[PDB]
Amino acid sequence: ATLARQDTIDEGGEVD
Amino acid sequence: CTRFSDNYDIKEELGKGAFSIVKRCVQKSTGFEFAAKIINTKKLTARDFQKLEREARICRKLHHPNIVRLHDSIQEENYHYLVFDLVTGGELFEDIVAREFYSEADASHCIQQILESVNHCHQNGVVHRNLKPENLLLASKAKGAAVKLADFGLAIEVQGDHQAWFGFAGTPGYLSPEVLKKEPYGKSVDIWACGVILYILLVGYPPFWDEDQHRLYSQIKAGAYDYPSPEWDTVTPEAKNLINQMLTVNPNKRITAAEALKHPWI
Ligand SMILES: Nc1ncnc2c1ncn2[C@@H]1O[C@H](COP(=O)(O)OP(=O)(O)O)[C@@H](O)[C@H]1O
Ligand SMILES: [Mg+2]
Repeated sequence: ATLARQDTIDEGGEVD
Repeated sequence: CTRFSDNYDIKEELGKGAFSIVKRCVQKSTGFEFAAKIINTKKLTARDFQKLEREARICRKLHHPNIVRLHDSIQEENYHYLVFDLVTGGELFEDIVAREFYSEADASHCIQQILESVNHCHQNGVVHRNLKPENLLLASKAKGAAVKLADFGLAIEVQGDHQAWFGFAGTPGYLSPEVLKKEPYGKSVDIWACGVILYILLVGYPPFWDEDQHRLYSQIKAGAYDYPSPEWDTVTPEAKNLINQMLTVNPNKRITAAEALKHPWI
């Protein structure tokens, strides 16, 4: 395990 | 618009995340320098454009010494520009790998500032949703340099304690159990990420990690982590206490930012 950069994700799915 | 291209000279790359590149730029009229977050918008959908407006809106609302300041938001034909004050010390991420880890003293001070920026968001009804060292910028390379919270691309608004399904988003190793369980969630997800960050500050690697992402998410949800020797042998239990309170799986039982800032270790 190490500190590595990680990309943002956004799969939405937000619900009213 | 050509309002950015006309008025700014672009210089070198500073950083990039999943869907932007940030370059230093200079305003022609003043010779003042800024950071221009550049997003190609040719490929982008209606939802993606609303997210840009949301980003710009929420950043402006949260203006504060420990939050990056938005100078302008400009849409040209093929690109959008969010022009921010320049923060010159680089990402907290870099500084951590440069040093491997922070002493308890420096970790304590650093997480205090991070939590102050997060609490500033929370008491103004914003959940950031993407706390991680890549999104925390340092005013300089000096010890205890001011920390600036950045990257409001995912930030959304919420009233107080309220929780709702705001969608599956964030950065994997920092995601909260509740987001991963697809449960309604709220400000408290940022505190989980602050737990992950504080753990990283102390030993220089993350408490949840696996090459298999399905397994990583398992570990997070189960809150499965420990304090392996010899890394953690010299670390005070009080520091470990503060991490435990942040890495509490049930968000209702999770420490808030306000009462994190009161921990004896802080
Ligand atoms: N105001 C700034 N000053 C200096 N570097 C910055 C600034 N804002 C962002 N950066 C750099 O650009 C990177 C991406 O910024 P961000 O807002 O995070 O775009 P993304 O949505 O692509 O992550 C940051 O991780 C950092 O390295
Ligand atoms: Mg980022």
